[PDB]
Amino acid sequence: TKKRRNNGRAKKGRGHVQPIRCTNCARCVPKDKAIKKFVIRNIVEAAAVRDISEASVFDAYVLPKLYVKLHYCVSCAIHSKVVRNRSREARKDRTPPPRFR
Amino acid sequence: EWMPVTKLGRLVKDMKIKSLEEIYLFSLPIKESEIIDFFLGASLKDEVLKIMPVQKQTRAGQRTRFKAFVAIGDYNGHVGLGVKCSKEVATAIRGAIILAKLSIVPVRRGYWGNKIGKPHTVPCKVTGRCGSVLVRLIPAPRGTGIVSAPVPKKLLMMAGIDDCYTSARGCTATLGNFAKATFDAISKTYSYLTPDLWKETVFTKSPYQEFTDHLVKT
Amino acid sequence: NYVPEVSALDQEIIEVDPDTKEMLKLLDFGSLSNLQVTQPTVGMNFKTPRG
Amino acid sequence: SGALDVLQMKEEDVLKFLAAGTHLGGTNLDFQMEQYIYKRKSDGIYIINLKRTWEKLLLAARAIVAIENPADVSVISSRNTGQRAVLKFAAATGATPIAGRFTPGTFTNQIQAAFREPRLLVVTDPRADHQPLTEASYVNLPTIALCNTDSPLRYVDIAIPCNNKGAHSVGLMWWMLAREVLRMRGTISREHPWEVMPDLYFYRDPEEIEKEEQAA
Amino acid sequence: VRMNVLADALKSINNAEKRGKRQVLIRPCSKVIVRFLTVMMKHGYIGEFEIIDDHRAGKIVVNLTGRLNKCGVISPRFDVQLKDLEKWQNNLLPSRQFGFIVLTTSAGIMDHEEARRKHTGGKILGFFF
Amino acid sequence: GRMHAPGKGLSQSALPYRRSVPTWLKLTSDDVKEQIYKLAKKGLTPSQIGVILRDSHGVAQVRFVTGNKILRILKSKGLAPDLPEDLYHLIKKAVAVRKHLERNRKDKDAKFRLILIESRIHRLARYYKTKRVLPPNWKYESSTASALV
Amino acid sequence: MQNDAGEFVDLYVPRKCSASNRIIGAKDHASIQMNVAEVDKVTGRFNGQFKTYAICGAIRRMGESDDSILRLAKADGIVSKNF
RNA sequence: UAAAGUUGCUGCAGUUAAAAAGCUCGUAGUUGGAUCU
RNA sequence: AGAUACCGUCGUAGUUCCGACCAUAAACGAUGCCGACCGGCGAUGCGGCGGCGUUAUUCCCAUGACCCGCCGGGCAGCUUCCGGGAAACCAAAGUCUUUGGGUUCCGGGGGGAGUAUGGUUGCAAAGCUGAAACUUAAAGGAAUUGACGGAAGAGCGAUUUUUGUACACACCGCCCGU
Ligand SMILES: [Mg+2]
Ligand SMILES: [Mg+2]
Ligand SMILES: [Mg+2]
Ligand SMILES: [Mg+2]
Ligand SMILES: [Mg+2]
Ligand SMILES: [Mg+2]
Ligand SMILES: [Mg+2]
Ligand SMILES: [Mg+2]
Ligand SMILES: [Mg+2]
Ligand SMILES: [Mg+2]
Ligand SMILES: [Mg+2]
Ligand SMILES: [Mg+2]
Ligand SMILES: [Mg+2]
Ligand SMILES: [Mg+2]
Ligand SMILES: [Mg+2]
Ligand SMILES: [Mg+2]
Ligand SMILES: [Mg+2]
Ligand SMILES: [Mg+2]
Ligand SMILES: [Mg+2]
Ligand SMILES: [Mg+2]
Ligand SMILES: [Mg+2]
Ligand SMILES: [Mg+2]
Ligand SMILES: [Mg+2]
Ligand SMILES: [Mg+2]
Ligand SMILES: [Mg+2]
Ligand SMILES: [Mg+2]
Ligand SMILES: [Mg+2]
Ligand SMILES: [Mg+2]
Ligand SMILES: [Mg+2]
Ligand SMILES: [Zn+2]
Repeated sequence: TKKRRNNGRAKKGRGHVQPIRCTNCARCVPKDKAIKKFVIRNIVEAAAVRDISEASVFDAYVLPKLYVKLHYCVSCAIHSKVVRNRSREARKDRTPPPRFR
Repeated sequence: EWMPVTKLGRLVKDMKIKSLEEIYLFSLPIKESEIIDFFLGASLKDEVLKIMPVQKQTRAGQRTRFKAFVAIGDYNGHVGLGVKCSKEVATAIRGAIILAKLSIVPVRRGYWGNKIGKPHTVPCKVTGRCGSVLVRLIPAPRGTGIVSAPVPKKLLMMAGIDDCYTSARGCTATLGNFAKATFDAISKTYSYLTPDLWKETVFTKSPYQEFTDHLVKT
Repeated sequence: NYVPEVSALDQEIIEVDPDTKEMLKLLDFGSLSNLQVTQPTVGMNFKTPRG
Repeated sequence: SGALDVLQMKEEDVLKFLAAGTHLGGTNLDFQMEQYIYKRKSDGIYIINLKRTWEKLLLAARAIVAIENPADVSVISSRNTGQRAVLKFAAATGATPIAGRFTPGTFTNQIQAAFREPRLLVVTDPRADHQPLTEASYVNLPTIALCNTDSPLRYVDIAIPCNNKGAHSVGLMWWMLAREVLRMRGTISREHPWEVMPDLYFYRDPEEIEKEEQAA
Repeated sequence: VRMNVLADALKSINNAEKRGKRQVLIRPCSKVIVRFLTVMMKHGYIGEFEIIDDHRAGKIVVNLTGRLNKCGVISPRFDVQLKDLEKWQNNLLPSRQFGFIVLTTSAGIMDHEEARRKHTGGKILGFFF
Repeated sequence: GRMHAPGKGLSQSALPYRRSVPTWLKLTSDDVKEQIYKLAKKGLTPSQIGVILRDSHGVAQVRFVTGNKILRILKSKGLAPDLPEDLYHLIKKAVAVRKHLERNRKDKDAKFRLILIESRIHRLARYYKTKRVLPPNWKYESSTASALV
Repeated sequence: MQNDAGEFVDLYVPRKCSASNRIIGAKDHASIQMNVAEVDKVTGRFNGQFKTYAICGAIRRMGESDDSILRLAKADGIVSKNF
């Protein structure tokens, strides 16, 4: 019984895809199958923003951002709840979740 | 006492439709069981083919229901089949009889060789499918009889076929699928375009269109 | 059953595109005086930007 | 119109169509709605041939008139834009209107209160009145639809290529269909314009109702 | 590669007949195909057809009447004696009241009944009913 | 599809229905034949001759004008190569691949392509032996191939 | 249809689709029998005569009943030739 | 022996029930486009 | 409890390159290749063709970047009562009792067993070909309702919070090897 038409990966018209290492557990997982996440955040948190803006020597100094690319295997993605199981009909929907308010 | 709830029933009760072939010509669905009783009447005989217990697993235990298979026919060109599931056997049998006489189709009968007298066999080879079951009917010479399994033979006799050869493939131990496949094969006899049906069709007034003024009154 | 005094369809001038005028002409209706031909939009950009 | 001069389209009808925008379609085209289209202009809008629209409307009127009992025709609208037009058409012609929701099993479940056995069905939109269309296939019911450039034609027998998005266009189409049916019946005449104007069939849009309420 | 032309033509005709089409285009043409279509048309199964003549192998446009249930080819072309014809009739035809087997004999391309009348055998090409 | 590739392309030429020489063409059959002879003496294969005639002199099809094909005209005149041009090109390509491969021992793809090319050469040589264009002792050998072309 | 004596032996003669010539069976509930009215060429009113078409459910499911009805009406002269 | 369309030429199967060679080339074998009254 | 495991510290062959062997993978789309026909829709990669209009090459064509289409091969996607199928699903897994386009390999209830033996290849490990005696009434596929979890009108038919199941005497289950 096939669960998915694409076999859970994004490989089409090619034979081999080089593996990467899970950020959490360092497992080898093919790059097309891995769960990718691009994280752009602030170096300083919300309270730290107000605590730092007063102690800075510059005027309206913009705090730098952190850019990180994260790769997860299926087990770590499910365990960390960045990915959840869906219904048989809801599996097909591949629209990203509505994070934009 | 019968009080029809549809236009067709009101027309039939008021003696506006002469035969069931008038209904069959326009492919009008039949929703009232009393129409078939009105037309075919006493010539209909039915037989229970199988009583099948089915079970649904629940928290307290299995829940059992009984499914009845009933075949009906007048042995003179019409045949029907019905399946009904209920808590009691008698209720399931009554429902199956009603559902079987609701879905009654006419049967076309032909000749094997020289066309002398009344038709006795199927017009040509006809195949019916249900699940994995495939049933094939082949014309047979006069006096041959029905060469088939016990289950198809009852339906073929009720349809009015005298002679026929039969082939079957698939899991025929499934009595419901075995009966439905041969019922489908029988039903396909009037839907086959033979060269003697090539004439252009002359249309006629529909019973709804013909008796609209009488329907407005009632 | 509210009815206005005048029809909203009644217009002294109705604007049409040249293609609509040609379609009317093919049906021998190019003599209408209420028609006014408007310049079509120069740029053909009617699709949502894929992304 | 079998090329008869009496049944030809007049200038006033063309002006009404142009004002209502019935000749304007969508950006998408159905592959079975392509014989009624004329040409795709810039901005992707498809233009509808009004002569074929008139021919289809006349064919639909001929189909409707052929039914003896006028009450055997059912006219159904689900969107709010067509409800008033359908009610006015039923009042002027004698058909049976279904405005708002269509209850499943109306044509099939014979023990329901609203069970009906119409001989003809007219709908405002195949994509919005799909439920009445589907139940027609169960009881041998012919169907007439007011289709658009992108509209499925399954179970649709007579398709009238109009614009069914705007309220003005829908009201005008229903008004013209009623007028043609009445003129073919031999009730009103073709020598003088009809007494009722096509604005009675338009959608009220309660914003317009509030605006007119405070006019005086 | 394409190794049988009559097979492709008959398969195309059958597929177009199932879909309710009014006309079929079959290419390439062949005089065997023309003879087969003539045999079919004499009995009223297809109707008139027109041969489009390009300078390479031709094409045919065939009108359809809706009377064709099945047209098929037999491969390989088996030799049929006049005493073995009834077995092929039983195997391939739906009834004894209609249907035809098409044979190529030394007299020409004909149906099985015409081959019985002329008392000759041949090779089976196909059937239609 | 291709004999030795999975590709299934459809690109080719489509000759017009009419076989009559166009009115504007002023050339006669003899002038076309003289042009063909001069081009052959210059050292051009029939394919190149046809390309040149099509591009420059407005000769769409020599067989339509002169009634004969380029190779048959050359054979009648006697200016025809000993072995056919397509086989010559196949052998030349095989020689080029074999010369490359001797300096690059680890190029397995070159070995695969050389096998394919030599298979095509064997097919064409057998066909030409069947038609007696080649003597029934002609053999393609890798050592002899350089001298052959 | 009939025996050697010529007597017709059938329950009924089914009607065929006007579009595809297929037989419309007794349980084909998606089939339609539609009438199109005829008008007088002088006045344009309802003559009282009509033309009957029958379409099977297979064509209707294909979405081809619109074109078939249009062509049938054109052939009978109901629809203008310059449609 | 039939039942066995469970040896299938008529007439079986090969995604998940038993099953298509890891891939390509290639001799023998099998098969082979129109056209001549 | 016990760890000869999972966890952590080191660490030998190996992991890297050259030359000779080995020919095995869930080497998978678990789906042989060639050819024909049979529904729509929107994208995408390569080549070509046509066409308003924005940009760069200071001007001009012309060539690049966009925009709107058409054709031909290619990797795929959505939809459909085309038709199939036990179903899951498949525009091929369709055009099959209305059974024949060409051709190659290959299966015949579950174990014994890919084991013994013979042959052959290899330095070895092993690769290819490949049984029988005997034993057994089922093993197995798809889907449904329950029970568990150290998880969050429509269907042939049973039948009509999500999810997994080899459980159904229903985890107090079933089951593997000494
Ligand atoms: Mg791999
Ligand atoms: Mg993934
Ligand atoms: Mg059994
Ligand atoms: Mg090859
Ligand atoms: Mg090329
Ligand atoms: Mg035996
Ligand atoms: Mg047998
Ligand atoms: Mg057989
Ligand atoms: Mg088997
Ligand atoms: Mg397997
Ligand atoms: Mg493979
Ligand atoms: Mg060979
Ligand atoms: Mg030949
Ligand atoms: Mg360790
Ligand atoms: Mg370490
Ligand atoms: Mg292996
Ligand atoms: Mg894989
Ligand atoms: Mg495999
Ligand atoms: Mg493309
Ligand atoms: Mg590319
Ligand atoms: Mg391009
Ligand atoms: Mg077969
Ligand atoms: Mg075994
Ligand atoms: Mg055993
Ligand atoms: Mg029920
Ligand atoms: Mg049911
Ligand atoms: Mg699991
Ligand atoms: Mg699983
Ligand atoms: Mg379960
Ligand atoms: Zn991980």
